[PDB]
Amino acid sequence: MLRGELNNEGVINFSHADTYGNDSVGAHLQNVVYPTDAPFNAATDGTTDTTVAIKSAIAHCISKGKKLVLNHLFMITDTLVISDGLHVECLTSDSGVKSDVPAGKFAVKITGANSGWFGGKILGKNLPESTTVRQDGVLFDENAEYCFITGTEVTGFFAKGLHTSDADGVGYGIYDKGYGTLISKCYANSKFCVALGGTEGRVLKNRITNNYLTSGEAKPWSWASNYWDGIVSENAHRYVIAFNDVSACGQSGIYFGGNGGYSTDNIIVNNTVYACWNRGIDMGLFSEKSATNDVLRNIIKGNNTYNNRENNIWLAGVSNCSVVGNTSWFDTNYDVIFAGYPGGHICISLASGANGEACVGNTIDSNTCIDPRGNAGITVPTGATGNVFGSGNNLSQAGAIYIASPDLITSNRFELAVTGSFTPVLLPESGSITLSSSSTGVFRATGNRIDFSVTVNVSSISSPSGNLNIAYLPGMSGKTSSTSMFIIDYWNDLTLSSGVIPLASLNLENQDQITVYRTDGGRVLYDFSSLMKSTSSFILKGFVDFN
Amino acid sequence: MLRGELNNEGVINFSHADTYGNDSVGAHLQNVVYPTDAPFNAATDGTTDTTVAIKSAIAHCISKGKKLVLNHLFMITDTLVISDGLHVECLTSDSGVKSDVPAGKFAVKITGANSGWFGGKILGKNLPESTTVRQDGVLFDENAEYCFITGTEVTGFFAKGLHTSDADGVGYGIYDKGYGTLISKCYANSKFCVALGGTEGRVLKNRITNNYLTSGEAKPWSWASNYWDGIVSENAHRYVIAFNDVSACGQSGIYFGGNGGYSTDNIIVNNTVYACWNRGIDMGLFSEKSATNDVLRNIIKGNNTYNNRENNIWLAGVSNCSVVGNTSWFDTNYDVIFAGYPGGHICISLASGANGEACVGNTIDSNTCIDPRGNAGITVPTGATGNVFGSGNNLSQAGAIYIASPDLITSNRFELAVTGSFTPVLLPESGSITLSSSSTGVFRATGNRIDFSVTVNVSSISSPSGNLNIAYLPGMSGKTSSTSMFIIDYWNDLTLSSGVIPLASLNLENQDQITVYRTDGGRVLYDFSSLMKSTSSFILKGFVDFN
Amino acid sequence: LRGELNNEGVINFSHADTYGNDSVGAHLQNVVYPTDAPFNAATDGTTDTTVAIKSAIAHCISKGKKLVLNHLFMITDTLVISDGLHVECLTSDSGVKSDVPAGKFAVKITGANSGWFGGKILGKNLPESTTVRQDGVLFDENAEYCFITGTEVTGFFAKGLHTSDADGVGYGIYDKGYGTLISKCYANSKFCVALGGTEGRVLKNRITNNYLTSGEAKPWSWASNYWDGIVSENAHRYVIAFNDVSACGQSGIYFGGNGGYSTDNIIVNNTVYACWNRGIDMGLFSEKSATNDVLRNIIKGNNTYNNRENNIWLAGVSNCSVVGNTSWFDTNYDVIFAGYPGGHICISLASGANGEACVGNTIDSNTCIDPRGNAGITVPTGATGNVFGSGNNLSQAGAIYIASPDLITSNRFELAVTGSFTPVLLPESGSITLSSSSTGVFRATGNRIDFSVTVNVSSISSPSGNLNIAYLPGMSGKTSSTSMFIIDYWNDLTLSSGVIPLASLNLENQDQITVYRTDGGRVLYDFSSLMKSTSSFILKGFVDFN
Ligand SMILES: C[C@@H]1O[C@@H](O)[C@H](O)[C@H](O)[C@H]1O[C@@H]1O[C@H](CO[C@H]2O[C@H](CO)[C@H](O)[C@H](O[C@@H]3O[C@@H](C)[C@H](O[C@@H]4O[C@H](CO[C@H]5O[C@H](CO)[C@H](O)[C@H](O)[C@H]5O)[C@@H](O)[C@H](O)[C@@H]4O)[C@@H](O)[C@H]3O)[C@H]2O)[C@@H](O)[C@H](O)[C@@H]1O
Ligand SMILES: C[C@@H]1O[C@@H](O)[C@H](O)[C@H](O)[C@H]1O[C@@H]1O[C@H](CO[C@H]2O[C@H](CO)[C@H](O)[C@H](O[C@@H]3O[C@@H](C)[C@H](O[C@@H]4O[C@H](CO[C@H]5O[C@H](CO)[C@H](O)[C@H](O)[C@H]5O)[C@@H](O)[C@H](O)[C@@H]4O)[C@@H](O)[C@H]3O)[C@H]2O)[C@@H](O)[C@H](O)[C@@H]1O
Ligand SMILES: C[C@@H]1O[C@@H](O)[C@H](O)[C@H](O)[C@H]1O[C@@H]1O[C@H](CO[C@H]2O[C@H](CO)[C@H](O)[C@H](O[C@@H]3O[C@@H](C)[C@H](O[C@@H]4O[C@H](CO[C@H]5O[C@H](CO)[C@H](O)[C@H](O)[C@H]5O)[C@@H](O)[C@H](O)[C@@H]4O)[C@@H](O)[C@H]3O)[C@H]2O)[C@@H](O)[C@H](O)[C@@H]1O
Repeated sequence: MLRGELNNEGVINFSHADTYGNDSVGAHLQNVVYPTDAPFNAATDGTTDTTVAIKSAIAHCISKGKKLVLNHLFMITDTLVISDGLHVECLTSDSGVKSDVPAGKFAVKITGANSGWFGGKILGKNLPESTTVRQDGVLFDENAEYCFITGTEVTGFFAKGLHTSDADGVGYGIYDKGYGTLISKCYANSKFCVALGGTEGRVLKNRITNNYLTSGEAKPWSWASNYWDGIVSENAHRYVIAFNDVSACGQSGIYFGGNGGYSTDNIIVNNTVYACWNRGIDMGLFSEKSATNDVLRNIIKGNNTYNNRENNIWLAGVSNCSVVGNTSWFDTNYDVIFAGYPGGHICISLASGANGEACVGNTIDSNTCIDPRGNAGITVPTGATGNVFGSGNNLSQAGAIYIASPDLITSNRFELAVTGSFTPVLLPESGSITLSSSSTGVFRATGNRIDFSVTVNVSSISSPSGNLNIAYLPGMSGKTSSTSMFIIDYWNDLTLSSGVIPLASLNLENQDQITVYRTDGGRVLYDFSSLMKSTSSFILKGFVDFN
Repeated sequence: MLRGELNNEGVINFSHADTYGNDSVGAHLQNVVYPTDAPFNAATDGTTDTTVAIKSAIAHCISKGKKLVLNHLFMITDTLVISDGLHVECLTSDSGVKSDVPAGKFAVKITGANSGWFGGKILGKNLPESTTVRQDGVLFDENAEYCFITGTEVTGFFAKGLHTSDADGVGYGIYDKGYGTLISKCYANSKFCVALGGTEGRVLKNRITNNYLTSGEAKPWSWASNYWDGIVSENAHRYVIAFNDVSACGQSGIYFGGNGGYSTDNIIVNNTVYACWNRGIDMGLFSEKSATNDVLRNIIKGNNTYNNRENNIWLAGVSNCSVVGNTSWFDTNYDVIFAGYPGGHICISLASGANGEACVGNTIDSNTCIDPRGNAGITVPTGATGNVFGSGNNLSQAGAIYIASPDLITSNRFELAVTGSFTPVLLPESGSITLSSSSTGVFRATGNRIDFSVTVNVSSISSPSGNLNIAYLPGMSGKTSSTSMFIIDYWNDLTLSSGVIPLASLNLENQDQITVYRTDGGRVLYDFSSLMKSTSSFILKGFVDFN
Repeated sequence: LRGELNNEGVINFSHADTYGNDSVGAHLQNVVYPTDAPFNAATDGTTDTTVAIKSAIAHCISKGKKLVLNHLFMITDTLVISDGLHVECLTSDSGVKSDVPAGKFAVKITGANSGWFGGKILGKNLPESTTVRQDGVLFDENAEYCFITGTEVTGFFAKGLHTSDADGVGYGIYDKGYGTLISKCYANSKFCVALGGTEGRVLKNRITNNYLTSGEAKPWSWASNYWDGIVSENAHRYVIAFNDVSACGQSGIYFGGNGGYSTDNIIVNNTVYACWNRGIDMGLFSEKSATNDVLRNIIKGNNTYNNRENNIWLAGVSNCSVVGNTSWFDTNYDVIFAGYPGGHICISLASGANGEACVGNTIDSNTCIDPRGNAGITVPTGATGNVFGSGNNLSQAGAIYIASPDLITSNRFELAVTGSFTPVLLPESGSITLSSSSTGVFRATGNRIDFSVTVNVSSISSPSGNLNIAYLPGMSGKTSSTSMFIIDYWNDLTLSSGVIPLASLNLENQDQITVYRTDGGRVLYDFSSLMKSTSSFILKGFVDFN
């Protein structure tokens, strides 16, 4: 009669296990599955284990192609596997899971095509002081394709002391090994907040920090800490990391290596990155370079990076990477939050890799560096080649660009100018000339042109005769030149007839020398060394355009 | 039996106030709450005040941890407060609230952690001509944390005439004083469409206009207008504002101050900003600079800005800001939409602040400026220091960069070149030498190099003798150089022995003077003044690398 | 009780019946499934459900309700989403499968704030078929701030070109609307996405038609079922950002230019690769007009690589910027394009197809990588007003290539260009002939050209009077603010003691340098008659040009 009909329509004894006809209420209801509904019957107290109920709800929802909505904060003790394009929706910002999952496994694993998680919380025990507790939050595994997590708070996954393998528990908040994984509008806060090891991910609009600063964990930092990087990337390819707020991390805010990883073609744009205990944006080789360990072709653009202890933007042994349009700065809050533990405090730094590998083919342009201590807003190490340092960089409010060696001026391109000095010597064809130490050389590199001023003051001679070159022009050794232009505009105490004047021209066999010579009517003569006394001076000016 | 059971299960007399067992149909339905359900029983006629019913629903959803969904457009007359992580979901794009909330309060105030509003509409009275009505739309308050409003039409909040305090009703569409607020995929149209006073907000992919151009409000614009900025920002920190379509505003498209405001570290990228009655993108100090009033370290990058009346991109008294890779332009639609009311029509302008504050340490590179009237693509005022104008800037389809005074070329760095002229004079060690007005000087500054050419045509003399200097080199007063090179490639009517040639070298004491001298065999002599007749001429050429 | 359970939607539940607000029935009427009464859509995925789904659509619009598609539903005519309706797919497997015929779309979206979340919109997917022609999702001219998000749109093809849109075109998603949002989608069809509206936003999509793995026979031709990832004509104020665009049968992202007036678009932070034409492609194929041009587009921060016929390509465009992009190749190029070589240039400027010049474009701060050592950037004859910035890094590719030395003064190369010329001498009377050993070198940096000239006479014919060296590349018809030349070497000239050669730019003919000499406290312009058949000198200096 009526009671029988109501049961037939899931109006009473409503279970998701039952078949109802499509015009029934029971059927309409079976489109949305709560784990509290029958036959899953999840607890709602948040203390009793719900792992079994939720796994069944998952598996049902996959089987019948229905939607899963988690309507409480549910305690679990084993990994939940979100697969087969199943979407876990959280009813509110307080729903999700709380994880007593054991070390060695994740709270949640997302895999398959187009699976993911909306909203809520995925919470670990949050005991960073504990010497036993080791957990991991969310994994997108190697099979994840266009999977996602959006709007979710993933916190409290720590693991004190470094793992030896993944089986130990690592302390990942979110670890992505998938293809095309979207992580957006999430809050992630764990030993390693977000770890990237996949391809074509998008990490957009997230808040990322493990708040080392306020943690209470004794300084100094060391490998035993429960507070590492905001983002840590190894074998990460073609990620975009945009619009994130990354601060106060135990190590670096956004890191790519370079340490058993081959990380290439990532784009890091329009992020704020600050107050980190290591580097802000950190691209670096710590393992030695190989076909399977490198950092290449990454674009760092339009970010605002400041007060990061050991440099805001740090490139070590990386190649073909671009740092364009970023504002990198410090203020006296640096001295407060890092009191006792002073860092390098550099806006933008290039350095060799751990095993000596050069920065090659990197492009640094249009950045605004502010360093009120006057540290060099950009630093360049010995060994670096093929890098371009554009003139659109503004270091007026920092120290000028610092280069570790003068040979860098011809082995890279400094459009942002570089100035230095050198001690000139003279090379007569025979005999010797010795120069007073009043004698100076100055040089400025601007792109592929170098300007030179050389003041030569002889202190003594010994039987100098024949041709004469000045030496040695910084950068120019083993280099050639398309054009060059030199004059002598002052001299004293030379043995010259009247209407004989000196002439100067780059030595085309050794283009780090300038040959000095003299007129003689309708020709010139290369006898200048015999016209020199122990009291002679001259001053030479000009420039070279090198190749 | 059956009646008593269906009542126990929520199948009849369904209410969210009842307790039901978890396998009941009632428990299932209670996961989602419509204010039309018992015990809220909101009116659906769109005309009856529902404030009380909706607030009950909201307090219930907070108490019990359930989803709220507005299923109609709902009249209200007091502020709805969305707190405690509650999300308001609008069932369709027609759902939401219509506000008759009175002056001094908002329609919707959002606060706490992870609270927000999806979809639908939030409509003011939309009476911009009214001299009485005053309303405010959505507020995120000082305790809002990672709250959001996404996908929502917020319109019609107006207030004719300026407010004296917030109590008066201001005419904000959306006003964010929160931390980490998201505003995305909204349409905001109100007197101040969007106001920013918080930290780490994300204003993404919105449509922003109060449609001044078609409003019918009588011109000229004045302080009494009901149409002000699209985005108005005071005390805004670490915002990213990206992908917005911003236009036709009564004042500026996107503005930061500087007028009761300490606005720093914001990123404005990839927006389109056009047809505004003040400026496109506007950063300036209207009130005096202080530790609590300033605009610092903002990034303006990749934007398309056009046909804004009083300039596309405007920087006034601001420091350490950048303007990189923007396309800024005008066409003949300027004079249609602004007929009768010409404004600056500059693509990128720097200015002093209102109280004369200098633009310091700004970076302008890689921008394309198109001005078919030939107005300077970029304008630099007197007082600006530490700024860098890159050579990546393309002003070929506009006027060339205009500087207010020549001394700017050595207090800033113009890689984008600046060319001018000056009248040379001769300073003899003794007597006087007077130049014809045919004598010319020209300088071109490129980065920290200035090239010069001077033509010296003497008109008279008065007992000249001793050394000679040409003066004064533009920009070079009180400056020093690391290298330079000058020659004299033409002379006429001078008192020179056979083989004696003129030499020229920068005065190292006063480095805006070029010392002119000549050869005497194996030394040189500084007696050029006396070698000079009243008909003497020479031409000097060279460059100075200044520090 | 049964009468009340009927009156409260607890029994015979239908969206047609009216219930009061406290009823269960009312609560359920907020969310509409087409499988619910009175629509009763089939669930087998093979029965046609058009009538059922359209009825549901009109209903949800009529009553202001939410429509959720809870299965994959076969259709045979266009579903029209209007009046602010959001279609919401219950899961990633729900949606529609289209056997709609040629000349119409599976789903059409229109009016204000209408859209589609999630699921699939799936075509016949028969790209080998010489009959089947379909189109996927249209936003028409009346779409206003509509959207599709979260959706897989695939399998819409049409072998052979259409004559009109009524033939069926092979579009995946086609946007003709204002302020359209296409995001988090997967689009894979003949033309994966097509753009012809205004102020659209195309964000974080995956876009490809997988030509490389298609098995369609090469070479490519107009008969192919694999064209562009993004095709734009009459496209204004789009942002295209965060997309993975790859392996397309024509270009990854294309604006024209071919019956299209496309302006003020921003293309940023996309990855673009392995396409069979160009990566990012902006050009005029039809002739330039007031309704056919491509203007003021921004290309910025992209990573483009191994695109067969050039990574970034501008042809006859104006006011466009290419800034901070990373453009590169590697040896995989030779693998995926074996038997079909292309240009293999990272960034190239060309004329439009009817000879139109690239005007007023901006190239700066790009990193180009080419192991073949092809020119990172190529500039054609005719280009005017372009600025190539010194922030570009080509150290790992070949240096910038210009087709003609004229370019150095009609554009601004801050990225320096070096070249050479044969000098001649131009004596006031007679003739001096130079050895072929004579050389002329130039480098242009900005609006400065630096020159080295070695002049080596081989024979004379009674020369006299003034002397000019000519012709300085680029300087024909130009003027200069400043110049500086010296002569630092000479042999075998007829010069008295204390007479040296001077040189200065010829101010009447500013591609010439006047050579002359000292004579006490004046100079004399008599140098031609001081030369012999074995005379030599070398001239150096620079011109700043206006
Ligand atoms: C700075 C001054 O400014 C003006 O006054 C003048 O220009 C003046 O000349 C000038 O001084 C010169 O500055 C040079 C040094 O520049 C500074 O910049 C460099 C980088 O270019 C350093 O940052 C330097 O700091 C010191 O050296 C570093 C190495 C120390 O940090 C340690 O780094 C370790 C390596 O780890 C990292 O690298 C790997 C890849 O290999 C991964 O990416 C990692 O993620 C990354 O962290 C790290 O393991 C250790 O724990 C340390 O953090 C740093 O402590 C400090 O000692 C900085 O001062 C100088 O060369 C010249 O001599 C002048 O002094
Ligand atoms: C431009 C031409 O190009 C070629 O032909 C040649 O190079 C030629 O030399 C050249 O001319 C010269 O260029 C200068 C012209 O300057 C133009 O650029 C400046 C800025 O650099 C101005 O835009 C100028 O316009 C005038 O001056 C401004 C100030 C007037 O606007 C008023 O501004 C008030 C303040 O408000 C704003 O500022 C505050 C902060 O202080 C906040 O940010 C606000 O939000 C912001 O709106 C405002 O209250 C008033 O209502 C006005 O809007 C403007 O009306 C106009 O008077 C423009 O011409 C010149 O220096 C030189 O003499 C040659 O003319
Ligand atoms: C490359 C070397 O590098 C260093 O070693 C040295 O510097 C050395 O000098 C150097 O050589 C020089 O390279 C010059 C440039 O050559 C290459 O770059 C150009 C562009 O700058 C070309 O890509 C060139 O390839 C040829 O010419 C093009 C036109 C051919 O492609 C065809 O394009 C047709 C039109 O379609 C396109 O344009 C329209 C707009 O009109 C739309 O945008 C379309 O979407 C777009 O596809 C197309 O229909 C046809 O199917 C073709 O694809 C190409 O086939 C090829 O012939 C490339 O080699 C060089 O000029 C100089 O001679 C030196 O050799």
